Amino acid sequence: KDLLKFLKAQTKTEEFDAIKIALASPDMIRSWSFGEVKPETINYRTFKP
Amino acid sequence: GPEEITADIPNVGEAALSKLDESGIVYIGAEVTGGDILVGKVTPKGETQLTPEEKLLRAIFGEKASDVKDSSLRVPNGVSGTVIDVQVFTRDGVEKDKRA
Amino acid sequence: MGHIELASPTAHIWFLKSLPSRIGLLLDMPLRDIERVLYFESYVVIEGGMTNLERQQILTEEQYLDALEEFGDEFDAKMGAEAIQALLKSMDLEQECEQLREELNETNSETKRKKLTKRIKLLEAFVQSGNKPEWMILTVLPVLPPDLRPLVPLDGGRFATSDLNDLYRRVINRNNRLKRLLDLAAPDIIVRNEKRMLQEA
Amino acid sequence: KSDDVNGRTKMYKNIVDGNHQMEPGMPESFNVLLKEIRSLGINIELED
Amino acid sequence: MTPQLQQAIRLLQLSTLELQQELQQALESNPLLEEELPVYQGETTQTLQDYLMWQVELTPFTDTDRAIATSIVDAVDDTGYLTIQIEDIVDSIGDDEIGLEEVEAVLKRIQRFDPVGVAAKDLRDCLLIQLSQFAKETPWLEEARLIISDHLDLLANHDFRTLMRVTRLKEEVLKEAVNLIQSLDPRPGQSIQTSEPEYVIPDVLVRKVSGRWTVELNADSIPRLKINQQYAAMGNSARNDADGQFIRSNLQEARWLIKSLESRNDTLLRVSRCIVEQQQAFFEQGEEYMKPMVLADIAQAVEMHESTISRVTTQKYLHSPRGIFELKYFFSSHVNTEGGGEASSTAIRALVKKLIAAENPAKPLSDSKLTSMLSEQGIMVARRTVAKYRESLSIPPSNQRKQLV
DNA sequence: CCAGGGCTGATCGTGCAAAAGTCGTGCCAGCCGTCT
DNA sequence: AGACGGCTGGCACGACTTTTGCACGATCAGCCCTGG
Repeated sequence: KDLLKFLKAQTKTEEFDAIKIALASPDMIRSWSFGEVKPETINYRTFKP
Repeated sequence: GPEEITADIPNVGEAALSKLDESGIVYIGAEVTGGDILVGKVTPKGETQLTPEEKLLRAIFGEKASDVKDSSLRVPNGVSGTVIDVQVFTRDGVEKDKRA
Repeated sequence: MGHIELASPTAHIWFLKSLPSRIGLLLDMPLRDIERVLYFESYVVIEGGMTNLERQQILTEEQYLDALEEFGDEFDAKMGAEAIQALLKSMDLEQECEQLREELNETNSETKRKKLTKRIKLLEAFVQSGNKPEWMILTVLPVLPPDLRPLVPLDGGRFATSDLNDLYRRVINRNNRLKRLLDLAAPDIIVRNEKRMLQEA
Repeated sequence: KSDDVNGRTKMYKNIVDGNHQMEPGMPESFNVLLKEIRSLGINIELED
Repeated sequence: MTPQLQQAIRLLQLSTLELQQELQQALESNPLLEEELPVYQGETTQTLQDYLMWQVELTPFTDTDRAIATSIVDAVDDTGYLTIQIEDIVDSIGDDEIGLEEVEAVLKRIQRFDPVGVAAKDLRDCLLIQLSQFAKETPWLEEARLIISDHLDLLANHDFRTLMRVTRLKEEVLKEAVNLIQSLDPRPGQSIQTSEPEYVIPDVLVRKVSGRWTVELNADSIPRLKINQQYAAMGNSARNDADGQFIRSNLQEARWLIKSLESRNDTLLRVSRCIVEQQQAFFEQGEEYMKPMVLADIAQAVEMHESTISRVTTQKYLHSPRGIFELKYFFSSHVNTEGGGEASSTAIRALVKKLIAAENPAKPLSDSKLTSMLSEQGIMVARRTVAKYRESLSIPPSNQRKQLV
């Protein structure tokens, strides 16, 4: 890539302009998530989840 | 591996090690101002391969070769004082009593 | 973030447990009956067309037991968290709003003036908000990012992750056991107790 | 001063360079609160 | 000796972590119950990556130079060296335009940052960068520069005589100039955090009250699997009889698993007593005073077989005030001693350790001399055994260990 | 109606011979200090 | 400066020990059927 706009893409601060609140639909919950969760957190041998 | 005190930590000249003894602690009566080395402790790191590139610096500069870190006491920020007495404990079955 | 299926349409705790009975205002059901249905000790009816029974009447275990042979299999009843879901999904907003408005306009009295207009206002505010009533329950449960919940190293290799991840692993193992038991066609009492424990967790 | 990791860094850079300019950015605690509220059955988003 | 026994056997041969893994893993299949805010404090350590990033901001570069630099510092490692290559960064930036000297220009300024000589290029440009730094009033800067430039291969042999006639130097004066290079103290990236966390393998415990230490297992480690009394009673009143068969099966397997587990615990404790009964010597005195033990001797002690104990003692740990040790560590071979007795290998190993540590460091002792010394003490061992025990203790050389007298 | 015989679910025993790893130690090759 | 002898390390003979899968099938008391 250009490696110029990529380094500036982390500054995702443009404006606020509004605020509201609604109920969480079962279809919008999967859009926020990137995967489905085993009860284990991290092992002790190699210290990796 | 285990960690032992030998008072031979790299990355520091003989200026800070002048107050240390042959075991790692400083002599009683010596003044300490700010961050000074009081107990010389090292932490061994994992072994390495042949790596002639690193073996160059390993054989040139002695026995360092990234084997020990600089995990000394490193007292907090500036404090001026003196040492009055020390204390050292060791579990049974260890013959590391160099100055105990 | 993440998401958990929970293998069951569990309900939310902020609703039906605050000062106003939000689940009770839509279903016109007292708080005692609603709390008794969620713990598998009520076994409320869902819908009956030919059976001589009301739509949202209260039932009991022995009543369902000795009435199942009377009306046959026509009486549909659920004792789990899906009962409220079904009772709330099998309900039209405007169809009930029209009846409420007609009752408030035709029948004008002292007791009819109060405890009836509030329901109409709530229904109107819920319809105009665009939200769905069945969404009050959480079929899928999302989780907060793990960076906000560190491992909490107390002394040495202390990675217990207490006060924030114990509930998470408990709910995860409960859901896993519930799914495992449902995959093997476990008896009804055992799976009902497991679903009740998962709801409590 | 507390939040806005990029904001305080830009403030430090401007004080070192002598520009003396600030930006409002966004407080990190507000994002933490949004992430903690979105974990339940509450939907909140930033519209524009 | 069918399936049930079969599985019960694999239950004790494995470590306790995989045991708890299988236990807990199989505790979800059948109903058998096992039974000051969020952040502790939270602190964001700096580190020699964030510290190299800090400087970038303060310094004045353009928008393009800034990117290059970001990329360069990503390549820096814990040791302190740009990891990849020079042209590699140019090839990874994907833009054919940007010259190879472009990166050099930036990279020529990033390596005079905090620890100077950070992000060196192949453990040698470090010296060049580190040397150019301090003033030219140092005594033999010329000489040392000349050494480092093209004459490191020769310095590698730890040889000094050859450097005179090669590069036209004086008589041994350079040597003092070669000491300047020794004080350079390379790798300024390793000023890193010595935050290596602490490790453990706690399993059984031994504590010395009123003499004759008593062996007892860990209170928390050991897993206790109980049965549910709630689901027990529920089998007699079942309706379809399918339910009843289900519950019967769950019940019988649970009892089986329970007994198996307990059997493991009891066996472990028994094997944890025998050793202590046999090896009180070691816990008191040391490795120098261990008696030899074999599997056959432990099986003969208390109504046991070799095969059975062989599995119990694999990946098992014991904590005593002496230290933390595997049970497999206690068992070792023996050699013939004076008076018909048998001497443990661990005793000879500790003897060799303490003998090499207390030998004259000026002139080292040969394995033949150590063999003769051991024979004089009344041990009666060969030279090969001594060689093997010396080689085993991360000491390949015997005579090559010679320092300045 | 009671005791004798067959049916059947309930309950258990942590051993035993075979294939592979290990060291006690001798055999033999490579390497260096010294006198020839 | 090279042969001689000590030093050192790799390799192998062989006795001992580690370890590993392994034949499944046997047995006792409660329940049911039956003759005196």
